[PDB]
Amino acid sequence: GHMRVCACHLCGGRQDPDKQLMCDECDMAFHIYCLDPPLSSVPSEDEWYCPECRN
Ligand SMILES: [Zn+2]
Ligand SMILES: [Zn+2]
Repeated sequence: GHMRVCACHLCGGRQDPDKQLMCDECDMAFHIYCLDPPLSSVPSEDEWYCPECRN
């Protein structure tokens, strides 16, 4: 298989993969700290929808 780049949609960085969430609709990655407002911790739950897709 191939590796996806998964850069943060907001900042363009790949740092702190442990602090990134992937949107289960649009498949884009986000740092929790790049969201406006930021999420404080990576939720233990494996489902997540970005601000665009949740609405
Ligand atoms: Zn970011
Ligand atoms: Zn999304």
